[PDB]
Amino acid sequence: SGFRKMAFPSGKVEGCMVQVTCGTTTLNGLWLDDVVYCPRHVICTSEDMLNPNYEDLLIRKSNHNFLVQAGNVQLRVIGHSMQNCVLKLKVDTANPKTPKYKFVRIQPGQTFSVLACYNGSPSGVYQCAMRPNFTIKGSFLNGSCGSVGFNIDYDCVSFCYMHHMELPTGVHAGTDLEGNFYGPFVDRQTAQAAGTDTTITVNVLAWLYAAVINGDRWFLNRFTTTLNDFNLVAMKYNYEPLTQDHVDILGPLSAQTGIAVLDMCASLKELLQNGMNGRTILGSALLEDEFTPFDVVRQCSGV
Amino acid sequence: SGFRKMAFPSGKVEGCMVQVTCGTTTLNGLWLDDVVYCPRHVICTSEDMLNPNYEDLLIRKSNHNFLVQAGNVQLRVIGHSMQNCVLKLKVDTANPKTPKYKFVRIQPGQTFSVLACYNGSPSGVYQCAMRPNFTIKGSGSCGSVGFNIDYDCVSFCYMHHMELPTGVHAGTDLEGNFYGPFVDRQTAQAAGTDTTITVNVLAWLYAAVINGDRWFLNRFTTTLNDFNLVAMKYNYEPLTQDHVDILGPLSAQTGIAVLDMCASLKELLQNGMNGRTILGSALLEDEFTPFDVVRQC
Ligand SMILES: O=c1c(O)c(-c2cc(O)c(O)c(O)c2)oc2cc(O)ccc12
Ligand SMILES: O=c1c(O)c(-c2cc(O)c(O)c(O)c2)oc2cc(O)ccc12
Repeated sequence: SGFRKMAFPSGKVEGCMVQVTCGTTTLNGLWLDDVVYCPRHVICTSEDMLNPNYEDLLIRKSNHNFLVQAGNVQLRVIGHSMQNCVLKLKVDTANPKTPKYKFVRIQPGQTFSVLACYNGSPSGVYQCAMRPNFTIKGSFLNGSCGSVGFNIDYDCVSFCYMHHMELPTGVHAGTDLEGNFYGPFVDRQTAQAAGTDTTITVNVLAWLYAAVINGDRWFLNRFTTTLNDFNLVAMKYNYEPLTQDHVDILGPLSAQTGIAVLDMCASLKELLQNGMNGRTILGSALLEDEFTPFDVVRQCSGV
Repeated sequence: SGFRKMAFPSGKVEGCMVQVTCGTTTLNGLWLDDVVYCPRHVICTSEDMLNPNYEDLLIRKSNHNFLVQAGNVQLRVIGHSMQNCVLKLKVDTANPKTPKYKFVRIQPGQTFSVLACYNGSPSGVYQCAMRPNFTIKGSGSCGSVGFNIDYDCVSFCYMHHMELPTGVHAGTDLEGNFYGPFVDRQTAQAAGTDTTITVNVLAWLYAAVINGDRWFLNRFTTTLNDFNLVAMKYNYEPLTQDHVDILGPLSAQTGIAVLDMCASLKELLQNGMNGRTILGSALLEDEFTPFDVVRQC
């Protein structure tokens, strides 16, 4: 009963967080097996930030120029390598707390948990979505770079996000764990445009299904709609187009509530065109798009 | 920057969660030192739920009637005791993962993180407030615990026992005392009229200012009493001087008098937000304490 925006249990990731210092810059790194991963801008000074040449900057660094601390333990750096926008520090000790893990790149609209850390130490954990424009609206103070986002299958941690920077708009941008940025962003201190953001339609629909599961049925109409009529409305209201793939993954929720996806779309259409008139759904006067269909099913019997 | 409803890192609590089975009822337990804590209704059968006599029910149980499994291993129960509404199952093995910990009873309006578990295993973690009526709007789960973390010490403040017929959740501290007027019986039970946690809304408005959302601010002022008259009308907790005092550090960092923020909240209550949002929400948010805002900002 009830419905919460829940994050993954963070213990498997807490045991991987280390502190990485180079020059005067300190940030968070991810220690898995015998490799520590961190944003490459750890090698930049305040005078490099405008247009750094990372290859030239890295060439002036040696293994002993990187201090990696795991709790009260210094790790010995026995090698360094740059892969896209992340730095990989080879250390002489494998992490005894290495969970089973994968590196994954996620699609826009997918969700993950973020373990916000500061100089190697966890501060908190929260659940968020990769925006359609490849940014995230997180909580990252100065010193948070290197904090990672993740999902957990059962005992396996799929790392999907590493935080690099806050854009001038206040939203956050980062890479997968191979150093490839989500979206058009580069790790330089220049103004950079994020694309026009949209609402994740399939997530709103999943969350309306969650509302029905919890008794909030007031928004349900028996009006119906075609997929393409709905998408015309979605475009007007800056919602992501709804595809058959989205309809397919909403299947299990359609079955449980006995509500055809297109009937739920017609009810969402009414919400988009008429508003909520001061009523709420699952305690919100706004339409929530940070629950995937999987998240909703998962909360209804998880672990 | 940015502002999220963040939960505490849950690792120190994950290592304390075990599975407790008695009869045919299985639920979550908390394993600290050589004691496993769990709701006492684990000893009830489906025929006892309506009006159990827990002393009589426990008297018919022995140590071998409690199955405590920590991951892949059974723990040996070498004694049992009932303290108010929780069982303490003495075991022959101290939890090697016991964090530094305290048991704390919290006040209404204070916040904590919940590690929602099912039959001993974590499902997720979320941040919530103890409602003024002592219920919790949260999400096999009985025995999951709520907690705060100071630095390396876990203050356990909550254990989940039951869902009320309204769907809200109720539970105890770790000495087994219920928050609120509730009893661990399967009967209809009223929770009091809930109110909004005023001092938390004010803290969150400070967080909004810190993150750039200043649009609700005015130089219109108010007394503590003029404000509280408004607060009562909109089902808001009355604002005390203690509340004004703990909002001090936020007032000092932002340059906004507490009463100025109160007057700004007064206008929000009387006029609504008129379709505008604060920190991405169209409703006034009351699950951040002044401390929560300060530690996150
Ligand atoms: O937004 C940025 C940022 O937060 C940091 C950062 C993060 C940390 O955690 C640190 O410790 C630190 O020194 C710097 O570096 C950047 C470098 C760029 O080239 C562009 C943008 C950023
Ligand atoms: O709401 C209640 C509830 O959820 C459970 C419960 C929880 C679990 O996690 C279990 O595994 C389990 O068997 C039972 O027991 C109750 C017992 C009462 O006397 C009154 C209310 C509840």
